[PDB]
Amino acid sequence: FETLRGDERILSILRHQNLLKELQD
Repeated sequence: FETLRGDERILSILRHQNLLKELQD
């Protein structure tokens, strides 16, 4: 059972941001 919270979309977007971020801070 998947917990449909909606936040999973943000998770995957942030995961995408993590892939886009190929530079350090």
